[PDB]
Amino acid sequence: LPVYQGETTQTLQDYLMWQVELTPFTDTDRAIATSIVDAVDDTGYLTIQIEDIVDSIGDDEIGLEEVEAVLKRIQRFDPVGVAAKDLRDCLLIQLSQFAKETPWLEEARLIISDHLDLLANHDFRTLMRVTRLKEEVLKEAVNLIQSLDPRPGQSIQTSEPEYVIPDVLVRKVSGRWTV
Amino acid sequence: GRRGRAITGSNKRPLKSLADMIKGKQGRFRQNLLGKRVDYSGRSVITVGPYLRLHQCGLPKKMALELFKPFIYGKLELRGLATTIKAAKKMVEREEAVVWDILDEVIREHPVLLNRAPTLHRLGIQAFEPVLIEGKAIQLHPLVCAAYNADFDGDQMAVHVPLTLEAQLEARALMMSTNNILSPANGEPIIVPSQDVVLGLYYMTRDCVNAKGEGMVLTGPKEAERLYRSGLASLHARVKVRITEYEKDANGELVAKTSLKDTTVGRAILWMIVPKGLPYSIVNQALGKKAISKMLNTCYRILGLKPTVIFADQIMYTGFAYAARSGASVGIDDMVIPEKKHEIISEAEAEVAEIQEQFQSGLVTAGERYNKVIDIWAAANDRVSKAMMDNLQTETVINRDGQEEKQVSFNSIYMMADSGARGSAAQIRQLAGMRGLMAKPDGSIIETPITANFREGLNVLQYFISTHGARKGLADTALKTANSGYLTRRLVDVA
Amino acid sequence: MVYSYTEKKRIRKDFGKRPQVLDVPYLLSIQLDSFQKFIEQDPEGQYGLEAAFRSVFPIQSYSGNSELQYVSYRLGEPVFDVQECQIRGVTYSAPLRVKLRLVIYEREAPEGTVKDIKEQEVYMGEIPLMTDNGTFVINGTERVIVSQLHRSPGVFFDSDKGKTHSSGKVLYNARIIPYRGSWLDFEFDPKDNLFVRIDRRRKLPATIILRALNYTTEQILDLFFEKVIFEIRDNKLQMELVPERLRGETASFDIEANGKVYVEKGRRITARHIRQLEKDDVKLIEVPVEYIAGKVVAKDYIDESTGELICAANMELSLDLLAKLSQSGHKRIETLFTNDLDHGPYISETLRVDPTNDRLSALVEIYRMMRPGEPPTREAAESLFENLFFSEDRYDLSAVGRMKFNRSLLREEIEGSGILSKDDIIDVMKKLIDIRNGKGEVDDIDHLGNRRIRSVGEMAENQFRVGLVRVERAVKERLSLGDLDTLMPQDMINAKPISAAVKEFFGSSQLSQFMDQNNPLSEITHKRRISALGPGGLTRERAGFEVRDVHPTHYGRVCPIETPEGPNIGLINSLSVYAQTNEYGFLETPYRKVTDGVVTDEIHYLSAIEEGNYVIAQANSNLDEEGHFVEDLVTCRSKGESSLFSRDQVDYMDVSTQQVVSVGASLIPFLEHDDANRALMGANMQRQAVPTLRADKPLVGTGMERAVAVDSGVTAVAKRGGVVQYVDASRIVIKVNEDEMYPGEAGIDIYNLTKYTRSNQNTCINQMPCVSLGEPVERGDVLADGPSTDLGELALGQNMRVAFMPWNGYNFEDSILVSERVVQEDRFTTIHIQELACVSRDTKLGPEEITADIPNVGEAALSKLDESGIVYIGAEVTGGDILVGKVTPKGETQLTPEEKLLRAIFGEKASDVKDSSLRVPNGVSGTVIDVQVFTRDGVEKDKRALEIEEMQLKQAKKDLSEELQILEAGLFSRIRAVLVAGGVEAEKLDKLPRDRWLELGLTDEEKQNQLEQLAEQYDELKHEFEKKLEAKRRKITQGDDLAPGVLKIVKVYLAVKRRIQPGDKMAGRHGNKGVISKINPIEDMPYDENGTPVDIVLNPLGVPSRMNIGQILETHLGMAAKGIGDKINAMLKQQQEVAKLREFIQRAYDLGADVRQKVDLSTFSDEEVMRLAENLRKGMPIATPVFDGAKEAEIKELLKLGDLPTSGQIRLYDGRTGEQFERPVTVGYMYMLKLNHLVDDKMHARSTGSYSLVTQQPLGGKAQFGGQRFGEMEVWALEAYGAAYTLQEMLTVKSDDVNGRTKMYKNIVDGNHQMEPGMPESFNVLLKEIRSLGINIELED
Repeated sequence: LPVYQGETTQTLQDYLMWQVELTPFTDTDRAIATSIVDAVDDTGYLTIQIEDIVDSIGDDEIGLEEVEAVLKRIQRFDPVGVAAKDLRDCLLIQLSQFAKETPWLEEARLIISDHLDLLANHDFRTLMRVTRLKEEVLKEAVNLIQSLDPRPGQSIQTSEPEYVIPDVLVRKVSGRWTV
Repeated sequence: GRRGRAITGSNKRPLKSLADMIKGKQGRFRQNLLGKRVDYSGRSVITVGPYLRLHQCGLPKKMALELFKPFIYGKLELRGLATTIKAAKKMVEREEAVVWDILDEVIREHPVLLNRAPTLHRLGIQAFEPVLIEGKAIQLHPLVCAAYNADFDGDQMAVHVPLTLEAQLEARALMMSTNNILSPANGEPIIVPSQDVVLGLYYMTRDCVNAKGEGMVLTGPKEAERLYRSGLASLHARVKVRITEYEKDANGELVAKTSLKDTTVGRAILWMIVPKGLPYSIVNQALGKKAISKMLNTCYRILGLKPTVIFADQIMYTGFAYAARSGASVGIDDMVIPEKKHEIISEAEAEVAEIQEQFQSGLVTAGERYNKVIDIWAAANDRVSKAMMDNLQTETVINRDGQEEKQVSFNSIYMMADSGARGSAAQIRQLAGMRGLMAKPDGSIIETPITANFREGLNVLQYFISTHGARKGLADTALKTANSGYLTRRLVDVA
Repeated sequence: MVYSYTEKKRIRKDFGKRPQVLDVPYLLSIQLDSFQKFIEQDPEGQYGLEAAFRSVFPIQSYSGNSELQYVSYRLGEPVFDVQECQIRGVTYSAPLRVKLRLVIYEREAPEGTVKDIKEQEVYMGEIPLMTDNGTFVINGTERVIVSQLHRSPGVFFDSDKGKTHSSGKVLYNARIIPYRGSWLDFEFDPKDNLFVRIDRRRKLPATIILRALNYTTEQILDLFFEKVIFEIRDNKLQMELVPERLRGETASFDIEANGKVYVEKGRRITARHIRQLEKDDVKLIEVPVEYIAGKVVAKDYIDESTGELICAANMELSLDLLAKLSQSGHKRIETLFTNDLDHGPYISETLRVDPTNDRLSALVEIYRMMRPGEPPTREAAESLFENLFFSEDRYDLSAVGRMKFNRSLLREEIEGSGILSKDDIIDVMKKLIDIRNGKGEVDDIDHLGNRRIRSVGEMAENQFRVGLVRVERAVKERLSLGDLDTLMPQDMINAKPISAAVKEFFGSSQLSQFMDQNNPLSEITHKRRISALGPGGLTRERAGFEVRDVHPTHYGRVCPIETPEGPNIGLINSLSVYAQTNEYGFLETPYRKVTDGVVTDEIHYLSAIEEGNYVIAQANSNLDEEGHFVEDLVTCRSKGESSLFSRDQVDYMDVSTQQVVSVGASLIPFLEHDDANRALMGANMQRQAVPTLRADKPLVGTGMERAVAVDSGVTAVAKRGGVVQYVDASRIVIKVNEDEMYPGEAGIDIYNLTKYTRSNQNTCINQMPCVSLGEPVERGDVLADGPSTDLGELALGQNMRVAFMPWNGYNFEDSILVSERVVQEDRFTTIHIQELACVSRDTKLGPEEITADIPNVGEAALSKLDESGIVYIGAEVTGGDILVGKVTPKGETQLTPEEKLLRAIFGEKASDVKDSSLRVPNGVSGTVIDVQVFTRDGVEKDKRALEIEEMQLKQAKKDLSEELQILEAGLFSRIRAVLVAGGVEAEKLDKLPRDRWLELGLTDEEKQNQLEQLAEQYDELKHEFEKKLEAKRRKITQGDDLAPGVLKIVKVYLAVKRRIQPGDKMAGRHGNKGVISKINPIEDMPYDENGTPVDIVLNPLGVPSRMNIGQILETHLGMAAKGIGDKINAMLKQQQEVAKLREFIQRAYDLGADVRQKVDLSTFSDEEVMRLAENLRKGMPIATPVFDGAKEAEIKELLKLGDLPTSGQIRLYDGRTGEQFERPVTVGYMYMLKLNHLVDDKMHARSTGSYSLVTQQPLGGKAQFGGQRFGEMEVWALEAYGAAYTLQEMLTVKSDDVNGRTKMYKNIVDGNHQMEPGMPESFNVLLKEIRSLGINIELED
């Protein structure tokens, strides 16, 4: 009873920090992976970008290339798409890590590249006209994109706790709501 | 904690005050728990190794590789089969043949340590070269069965893996059972077949009077050829045989000598299985279990460790072989009760009446009459023991030229006690004759004694009273394990 | 010849020569009568509710002229069915309500009653209805309470000395254990002083209690000490000495006997001198004044002139004070005897030791002792003293305790009150003093007469009265305050405390525990246990070793071989064959009267106390057919000393050979050929068994199995039945004959058994039917065969062919080998039962419901669960398959533009439903037995529960419709008969009912009237049936009620099978057990002469180590039975004539010694003979008595008759190399059975698992990655190895701090295999401590 803990190996953001500590890396690579992991919000994405970490550190040795490399080594370890840093390239990473043998994968990748805006308005006609995709044949790719496991981080990081301190309770005790 | 007792809110037990806060309560007890604590890394198994000579033990394949999964993935990456560690995890979840091959190859160089749950002697843990097993409970070489201080009863054993290279060096060097030979406590050679291996060794060098082809004379290469098919038996006597024994007479050098000693099939055969140095006459015996120990001791004195291991393993094997060969069943008739006591006890019975008559005459007081009855019963018991011994000694008639061959019979109790593997004449006394006095409620001795047999049943009261003794014995064992542990604890604390 | 139609198919051969006189009793009525009496509406209040209610029934106000009474109590009937409560899981009980009586009496009127409120029956909780098998349904759960035994209330004159004295002195201590109230002890200190203690408190002066109880010191001395006149007038110094009264003391001087000195001075007391002094009239003889010095003044006398205290009480007479008393006091002064040779005051020494001489001072000493503070005020001491023992309402021990106290005081009247008596205390002190001087023998708790037993009814009544006391207190308080009320008798009538107490006593009790039906024999044995531990008897596992010995007073009281082999040894006792209970709390064993040579067939159940008087002959006493005795000198016991005694020396005859041991022993046969240690071993071993997939009677029997199964209450019995008409594999319809069909009943019994029930031992419960259709069935006939039942006999084990001989050292003494065919022979297959329940656990965030809408769920996962989240019924499940999909509500968020985009892309999730699905456990897979959903009121989903409700309602309707259809058919037949011979043909009525042509006019006066009456009856029957159907639908659809947290619960149970494997554990009734070691191909089995390859190889050396003749005896008996069955089956294949087989079987069964009379071809019809022979087509059934089995000579003759060797030995052909093996061996078929401990259950492994909440180590009441932690003895030994590296790893890897776990994993993956010494990371944490680093002198070097 020194301290307390929750799910592990499955250890939440700290599980990502441990899987980073579970791989061979130097002091700077581990530090940058820890900056990526600790700067992850309740949605699972990298809460603070590389620029924020560089500014807080103020270290010229830690660079954008080194930070990006350390984060890409930590892009998909536990689970896939952690510190997503605005999940979208996280979706591309999930698609690429997923086997290319999946059908309509080319259409899904083409849509996920730069056709996010067209899918945002649910304009299938605009998407078909722009990407020139076969109508309703891109539907399998779109459905697969729907099942891309967003918030793979939030899957654990959405452990978002519930907070409420109501100043009173209305029991509605047999009607006439009893405050 | 010195004054007052400020308590936790609504908790009559005081809050863990900043007066006793410095004390953790568990503190030393928590450290003691740390002294004897672990987590996961558990084993336990319960089976016998008919195969797998001393330099081995059986580890079931199931919980196997539940351990070396790190080693499995490491090899698979090293073999290139695990390009990715998660790929390794997926492949391990698939249990490919390459997984089993990697597990075997890694274990092929990786032995393990197995240990007993209740802990008494240093012999409770041993190191063996694991062999994969398609079973559920680990099979241990019947070699160290005693060294485990268990008896093929239900128990889970502990499994240990030497993760450090130094750990492996220490276990294979020090924790080696192939290193642990003699009982290091008193120095007595621990490695001693106490199971029917000795029984077969004895039955091999044994002969009722003279079997078929008793007079056959030979040289050695084909005695087993005849015995396996036909021509001679071990129960044969006086079979001449030229014996080639090389003894290390020269300083570190042996010279052979050719004899023509008469023997049986079994003794001559076992002579071949033996190591070199000792004379064949050292084998030429009935080959007793203590004699087996004596031979083992002499071997360890003369030869060394490796030949000793080889001889012990071959001995376990050959003992099982002969035991399967002879069979030697047991039945009710294998116990034959002498009828003489049927009169003698009656005679002894009359004596008590006289004491009772003396007790009735007032000449024998309560103590005096009781002592007279006890002495009469004890004398009757000794006489009945002698009579039963005679009826169960080498008291049998065998076909011979003289039509009288009084030799070692084949009554199950008698031959079994002759080898000494388990039980003796003490239980055989109640097996057919009486169990003796057997009177002890707590410390006192009851009047009427037990004149009955488990070949003849018993009266109500004999059984009615006998069970308190076994109950007390179990209770004493229970009460005494704790005191012995506390004592040895204090000792080691001193030590 | 017994018909035994239920046993007509199967007749087990007898071997019991002794003609049984007493049959086995119900053996379960012991608890049953207890519950009956506790729930007995007894006309007199003596037991159960009748005594308990009136005990606290009257509640009176504090002079409020208000009283409370009860008229009569009626117990509410059970709400549901036993199966209904079990399926619901509800605690089956019975309500209660007692017509109360509250009376308000007008003041100033002597009992002038003003009003009565004796009009409200008040319900106080509900009474748990005990099962007809005596079980309970505690919260649904089948629990039984172990029988209680303690010391009977009363005074025991203990010794309490010996080494405990530690001074070489003999103590005389007496302990009073009243059935209620404080306890008392009177010890004898080494100073010959009596010490009184109450409630095991500090000792008190002997004379303090007497003085406190209004008793003068003069009265105490006069009662305690004998007073001599000592009439010394005019300084005569003449004492009235009687040589009979005082003698045995050497006459020192001044010894004269009626003038002439018969005893010389300095002369030893002579028996001749005493006789002469008694015979010669001995008057007041002059005695030396020196004897006056040793004398102590008996009475506190005063001078004749002045009331001076000269020569006070208990004062030794002084010669100077002697003159003062003689001149001033009087001439004759009371003295004492002080015959220290024959007596000892022990109280006068304590009287002076007593510091309190006044009654008030003595009472205040008691108050100070009981309460160290709060000194009394001459009223607190008196009130406390009165309430301690002299209060009938505060001590109230017992009337049985009163009887014991009367007997110990030799008081002929034994009926007394629970309160104490001062005369009783005086008698107790006198008895203690006499025993100290020598008057009798000390008590013996180990003797059965010193112990009384208590059953369930007594405990229930005690709990009821205890709960009633507190409620009556509140009732009296409510009557005292505000008595001016005409309210109903519910002012303080609270049912909740009574119900809670009843539940807790039934629920939370040491005796009470979940039932163990592992064997129905195991069930019955667990049912009848007797233990001293619990509320009384044995307080702790310690504090006794002679308490656990073989007590002589339980020779015919407790089972001698069956008891726990663990630490609870001794604490467990089992009732024998025919033990009966005594009157109050004891038991009595029936024994035949032995009167004048012949032994009277009449028997009497006698207890230990009466037993020590009469001489009881042993059972195995050969007696004449006249009852007379063949042998004159017979070993008989009268007072624990059995020896040869005359035919006129025996007083009673025993009951039976089985009368000594419990039935748990009765199963084991041929144990007369066995040792005691192995006997108890096997006796315990029989318990832990589980039924097999196949149920066949093991060949060798003892005769107890069929009767035991009858008493097991697990099979199906036929109560008042004549012929079984419709038999479904769940529904048995028996047409009870009109003789057995009572009027107002059709005469049809419908029986529905349960199939495949998850056992209390988690096994499978199944009843196997035996009756097919349309057969003459007797009332009291077996119907369905539960677990381990075969032909109506308890068979928890199967006779497999085997031999005991070593082979290839493959099988150890405790390791067994089974041949491969037997594994193929489906033997020992087991149907294990598992379960898994979920609760709705509705939250404020939202209820969790089951709909298979698991967030992030693969299709195959949802491809098993049915629509309601739960799945359908009938296939299997593998791995950790998800069963029921509950969805835990999750909290909401803001507009969340990224999450909004995801919802527009994926959606249908919104992170709102957390997967709370039920999934299969790891390592858990197999077929599924059944599911059930209980939904609380207010939730009526019934998404698939409507299917289950429909199934249940359809079964219920199918049942209710059969009776209605039969009634309608009977009414139609009656109507057709009414219109018969009235111009109406049966063809027209057959065409249509038409109500017998609607009173067509068969008679037009009575036919019309009879038709009207029959129509009225039919309409009434239809209305009743419709009401029954509506009510049944309402009850079936009545729904469940769940706890506040869970809206609904869905419990699913899956049954997984299991066959033996590497690591199985078989057992033998000869206590020989074994581990499944190695099974080679069936070819490897040695081939018989006929090539029959043996199955099980036993250890001959192990059999010698076992030294049990019964094993070999089992071998021979099984061999004979198998041979007999073999000849029978050969004749059947030969299809020989039924007559020839009848002759052979009659020769076989009648073969052997005289045991029982039977002959076929006269009772067995050929079809009955054919049915039985087809039944016994594979063995010979035989039964033998426990100590009176057959003779080995009979066995050899049978082997000759069975075409088998009399010795049984036979050669064998090897199964591997096929060499003939010398020394022909005997083989047979020994019964084998498996142990509850399972190899798969034992198997466990872990290298990296999940840690628990305390100290970062792995744990948490979960059987996942379990791993015994290292041992302290093991750690010491490991250090002794000196493997400092290995030990340093075990303390450096093997535990909890996952901090260096990452380093270890990285090193191992790199193959580095390296560690850093660092610090006990936890001692580095202890530095974190260091009085907060306060102690850091740490000179790290």
